[PDB]
Parts: sequence; structure tokens; C-alpha cells
Amino acid sequence: KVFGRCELAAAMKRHGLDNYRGYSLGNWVCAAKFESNFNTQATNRNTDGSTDYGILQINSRWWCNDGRTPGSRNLCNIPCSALLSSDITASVNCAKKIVSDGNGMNAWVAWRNRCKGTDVQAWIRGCRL
Ligand SMILES: [Br-]
Ligand SMILES: [Br-]
Ligand SMILES: [Br-]
Ligand SMILES: [Br-]
Ligand SMILES: [Br-]
Ligand SMILES: [Br-]
Ligand SMILES: [Br-]
Ligand code: NA
Repeated sequence: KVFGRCELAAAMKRHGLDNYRGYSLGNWVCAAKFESNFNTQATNRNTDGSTDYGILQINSRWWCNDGRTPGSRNLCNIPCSALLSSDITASVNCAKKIVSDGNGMNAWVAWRNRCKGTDVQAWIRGCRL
């Protein structure tokens, strides 16, 4: 599923991601934009053999199991395929764990390089929230 901007903002809010760990909804929408272009089916291979999955490109190195990342963890206790669903519940719940692990949203390189310190409210501007 490719979400619209305000559609994704609403779904993220419904799943309690807005202001989670002090990160406003605009931060999460901006992260999703540059990680996946709002596409739940996005996948990308990393150089080390791990793969990033879903709307927030969660890494199989640590967070999910995809059966082909030797030595990796599965801290969200989920198949990586669950992170590709049209329903974003699994991605949101796993993202809540990731953003809580000490480094906040810096865990998402695209957020740090393209959202952090920017006018992130722009990403929810005009949305009926
Ligand atoms: Br957009
Ligand atoms: Br915001
Ligand atoms: Br594995
Ligand atoms: Br393979
Ligand atoms: Br684990
Ligand atoms: Br949803
Ligand atoms: Br933080
Ligand atoms: Na894994």
C-alpha cells in the first residue's frame, strides 16, 4: 500500500505514534517519506546482508526475522514480512521499540539527514487531525 501523506498521519496517530518519545507526528511522517516514500512494501538490501522493510525501513539486523540475515536479532519478535502489510500496526509497534532504545529517531539515517532540524510540521500541514 502506498499511503497518502495525511492518510498516513492519521493512521500513525490512531496507533499512538504522535508525540511518542517526544517526537511529533510530523517527524514520523517525514521519516516515512524519505525511508519508503510511504510505501508499505518497500525493501532494500544493506551491504552487510541485512534488509530494511516497510514504511519505516526497519532493519532485519536487529528487529525482525527474514531467515537470511545470519547472526541477526529479532527484537520486535516478528517476521520481517509483517512489516510490509497494508496495515501499519506491526511497523508502528516495532518503531516504538526502536525509538525507545537510546538514540531516539537518529536510528533512522534518513530522518537524521533529511528531517531533523527542519520544519517537520509541514508534513502534517493541512491534514484533518
Ligand atoms: Br508528499
Ligand atoms: Br509536527
Ligand atoms: Br536470520
Ligand atoms: Br535470498
Ligand atoms: Br532477539
Ligand atoms: Br493502518
Ligand atoms: Br530522544
Ligand atoms: Na533478524
